[PDB]
Amino acid sequence: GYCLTRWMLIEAELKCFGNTAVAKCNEKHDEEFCDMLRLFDFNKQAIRRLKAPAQMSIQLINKAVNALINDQLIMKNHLRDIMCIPYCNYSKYWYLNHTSSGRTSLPKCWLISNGSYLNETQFSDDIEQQADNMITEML
Amino acid sequence: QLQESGGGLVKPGGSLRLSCTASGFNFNKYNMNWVRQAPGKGLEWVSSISALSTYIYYADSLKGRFTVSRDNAKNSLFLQMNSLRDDDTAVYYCAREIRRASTWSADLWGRGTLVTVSSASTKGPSVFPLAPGTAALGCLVKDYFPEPVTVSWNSGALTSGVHTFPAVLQSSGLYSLSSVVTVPSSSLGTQTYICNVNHKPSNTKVDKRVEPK
Amino acid sequence: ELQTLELNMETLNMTMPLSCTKNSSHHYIRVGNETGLELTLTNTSIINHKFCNLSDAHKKNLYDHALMSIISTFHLSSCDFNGGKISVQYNLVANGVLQTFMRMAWTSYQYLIIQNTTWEDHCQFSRPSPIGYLGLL
Amino acid sequence: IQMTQSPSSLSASVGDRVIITCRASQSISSSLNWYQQKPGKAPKLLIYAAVNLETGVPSRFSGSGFGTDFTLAISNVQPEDFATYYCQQSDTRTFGRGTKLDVKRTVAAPSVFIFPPSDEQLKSGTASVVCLLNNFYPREAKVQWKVDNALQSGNSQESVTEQDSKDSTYSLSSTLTLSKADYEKHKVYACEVTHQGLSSPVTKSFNRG
Ligand SMILES: *[C@@H]1O[C@H](CO)[C@@H](O[C@@H]2O[C@H](CO)[C@@H](O[C@@H]3O[C@H](CO[C@H]4O[C@H](CO)[C@@H](O)[C@H](O)[C@@H]4O)[C@@H](O)[C@H](O[C@H]4O[C@H](CO)[C@@H](O)[C@H](O)[C@@H]4O)[C@@H]3O)[C@H](O)[C@H]2NC(C)=O)[C@H](O)[C@H]1NC(C)=O
Ligand SMILES: *[C@@H]1O[C@H](CO)[C@@H](O[C@@H]2O[C@H](CO)[C@@H](O[C@@H]3O[C@H](CO)[C@@H](O)[C@H](O[C@H]4O[C@H](CO)[C@@H](O)[C@H](O)[C@@H]4O)[C@@H]3O)[C@H](O)[C@H]2NC(C)=O)[C@H](O)[C@H]1NC(C)=O
Ligand SMILES: *[C@@H]1O[C@H](CO)[C@@H](O[C@@H]2O[C@H](CO)[C@@H](O)[C@H](O)[C@H]2NC(C)=O)[C@H](O)[C@H]1NC(C)=O
Ligand SMILES: *[C@@H]1O[C@H](CO)[C@@H](O[C@@H]2O[C@H](CO)[C@@H](O)[C@H](O)[C@H]2NC(C)=O)[C@H](O)[C@H]1NC(C)=O
Ligand SMILES: *[C@@H]1O[C@H](CO)[C@@H](O[C@@H]2O[C@H](CO)[C@@H](O)[C@H](O)[C@H]2NC(C)=O)[C@H](O)[C@H]1NC(C)=O
Ligand SMILES: *[C@@H]1O[C@H](CO)[C@@H](O)[C@H](O)[C@H]1NC(C)=O
Ligand SMILES: *[C@@H]1O[C@H](CO)[C@@H](O)[C@H](O)[C@H]1NC(C)=O
Ligand SMILES: *[C@@H]1O[C@H](CO)[C@@H](O)[C@H](O)[C@H]1NC(C)=O
Repeated sequence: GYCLTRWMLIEAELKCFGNTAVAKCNEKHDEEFCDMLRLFDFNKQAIRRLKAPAQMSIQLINKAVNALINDQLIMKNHLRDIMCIPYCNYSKYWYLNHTSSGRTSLPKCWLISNGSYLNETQFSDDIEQQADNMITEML
Repeated sequence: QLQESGGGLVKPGGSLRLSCTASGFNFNKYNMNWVRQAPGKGLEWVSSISALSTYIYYADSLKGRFTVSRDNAKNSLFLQMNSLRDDDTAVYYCAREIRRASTWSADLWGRGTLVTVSSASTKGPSVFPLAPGTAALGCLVKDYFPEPVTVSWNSGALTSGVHTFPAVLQSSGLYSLSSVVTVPSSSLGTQTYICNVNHKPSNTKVDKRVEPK
Repeated sequence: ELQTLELNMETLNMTMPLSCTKNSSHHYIRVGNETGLELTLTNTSIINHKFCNLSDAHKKNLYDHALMSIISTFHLSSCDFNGGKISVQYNLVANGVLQTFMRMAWTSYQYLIIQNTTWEDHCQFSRPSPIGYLGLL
Repeated sequence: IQMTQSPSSLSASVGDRVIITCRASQSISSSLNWYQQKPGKAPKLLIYAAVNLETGVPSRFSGSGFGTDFTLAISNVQPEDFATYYCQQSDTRTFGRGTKLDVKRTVAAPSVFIFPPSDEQLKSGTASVVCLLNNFYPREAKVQWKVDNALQSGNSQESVTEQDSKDSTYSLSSTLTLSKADYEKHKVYACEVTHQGLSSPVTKSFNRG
């Protein structure tokens, strides 16, 4: 199970998920979060293997962009922002944890609009839908 | 390394400049800060300056009195202290801060500069004897302004039982200590012992003989 | 139960550029832990000559590729480089430059200035994030 | 943000593990630095980010903690590991009080002496009574001054030395100075000592005109 450390989290120390939840990151291509995981893995591999960089590697990241991230989703978020609809900022992610057991869910990024993180009521319906998903996951 | 200079002695209500010079790294890109230590107390942060002197932070207990500047041509960091009070005597350090793990830390320090504030001048030491199994003869020095005043016994012959307590101040701005030597009574019953006291700032040398009673 | 998590992008300080905003007229892009570019909205002219040489800059070979690759890809999507410094200005074409600048950050101003600076804890509220450069790239 | 340090002092014999704690009012996540200072020397950084070890450090020096509680553990104490330690917040850049460390030995009974003002101090008029104390352990103790049959002067200077490299002992000296008029208007001077290393408190007294 992929885990997140305290150096890549704010106000958190060790908050991490199951492998079966992260398994959705190579099947569905409408998730806003898996791009961050891919960037983190690329960063770890680059700083580990390629040693002693000579003042940054601009071409390496220029070429990894075409291979790791979803440019269509980034352009979709940009178009949504310039057209004044709640969009994504790539910094806040919400999920469910089911504290009784421990099984969790893949986060969906928060909705930002007008420079204010709109509250849980304004998208609460989505919450319920995902809950139904875990209902379908109860069996 | 970092070299620190400018300290000394200043009367209350004056002002002072402290210089700290850097060599061995690119001083241009590094956050710097000034830290303080009082006699017998712990450390105490004083000030912090950024790379291009754009963000400057100060301690709240003294805000509006110290000015921090850096001339990167000479790799120099100056601290101006204004309206010095009686509690502005300490040892000062200049540290090089570093940005790691989204957090600041100082991983290189200097040597230390001494700043003293007192309304007094060098006063002649007062050297007096203290006479009493075993006995402890005392050599009491009173009313001497600058701290360094050397005490010895028979040009270092007395290498056992010698104890020099630290110098402590006075309400008049002067100091005092009492160097003691402990020994059985045979030494005093056979010899008279000599305490040598040397006050370098006042240029005085007293080789006083104890008078056991 | 619902929980929220926020990601610290400064772990990408190497191998990825980072960007964050300070005021509506100032933006910062950062490469490594010592060098970055200032994107400043202003009404003050810094250079006069109307000739930007960029091929000569790369032919100089006394430069840093990482610094000017970003301005190159900004140009793709006047100047003065004498002495090795970096200084680009766009005078006010306006729609494109403002759209690109707003793309980084994700009127009554005459100039936008790109210049070299040393890293400082500049941006106040907006945390660094690499999404802007991934969008421009 | 307050930065309370524990404890005030602690003694460790060679070959032991010790714990030093830092607490704060607010949750500072993980932003705390552990520094060590030698007597008369500029402090040196040990721990940054409360978990990390700096280049050029013994591997036993370990740090841990989060939120409002942080703890530094020293596993194998060595002769060069007796100094003072400071815990510091990095966000607001505030230091602490300090925890001192020294070698531990079995109690040594102090010996107490007292001396009245000499004749020369009567010439000057600053009659000074001195109470001296040798070879006490541990550091904690208590002293009092008495004038005539009984009194409490409350205005005296106290001084203590450092641990020695040969026997690792302390000492203590107390001095009370009074004017000639005050000196001649009393008769009896005495110093009272109570010690953690002493079974019973001791009074040393004398009478003079
Ligand atoms: C810029 O980006 C870099 C890379 O992302 C960040 O540097 C990383 O910072 C983390 C957090 O400290 C480091 O993780 C820890 O590093 C400690 C230092 O040991 C390393 O030292 C050298 C670098 O001088 C490395 O080359 C070497 O391989 C070591 O790994 C380690 O001690 C930590 O391991 C364990 O430490 C304690 C010891 O008690 C344990 O208790 C912990 O549990 C932990 O497991 C840990 O590895 C990481 O190594 C850094 N990487 C690099 C490449 O430097 C910078 O922080 C970032 N800058 C800013 C301002 O954010
Ligand atoms: C940006 O980040 C880079 C790397 O993350 C950083 O460069 C590194 O800086 C550190 C600290 O200045 C260097 O480490 C030192 O290297 C010198 C080389 O001679 C050593 O002598 C040092 O050891 C002494 O200092 C230690 C700490 O004071 C002592 O404990 C020790 O006993 C020695 O006295 C120390 O190892 C490091 O070499 C560089 N480079 C790399 C690749 O790490 C750079 O400074 C950062 N820039 C800014 C502006 O912060
Ligand atoms: C945002 O912050 C910048 C940086 O401080 C401000 O720019 C300053 O503007 C004043 C004029 O009002 C100058 O005197 C300073 O020298 C500028 N600082 C620099 C250049 O570092 C700016 O005014 C702020 N506000 C806006 C809207 O940009
Ligand atoms: C730079 O130029 C713009 C104009 O292009 C200035 O904006 C004008 O400011 C004046 C201030 O008196 C207003 O009356 C105008 O309405 C503004 N707009 C225009 C189109 O003129 C801007 O203020 C200038 N920069 C500075 C720092 O003054
Ligand atoms: C941005 O980079 C340029 C190119 O190196 C810097 O210009 C020179 O930098 C060197 C190195 O510090 C100096 O010795 C020269 O004096 C600089 N040239 C001039 C004309 O001053 C420039 O200083 C960098 N920007 C910053 C803020 O440091
Ligand atoms: C879910 O709750 C458990 C309860 O201890 C906790 O350990 C775990 O970290 C939580 N999950 C996440 C993703 O934070
Ligand atoms: C840029 O700004 C205006 C054009 O609107 C003009 O007055 C000025 O000379 C121009 N300068 C350069 C270098 O293009
Ligand atoms: C560089 O720019 C200057 C601007 O005055 C121009 O005179 C010169 O011809 C240019 N050099 C080239 C294009 O090689």
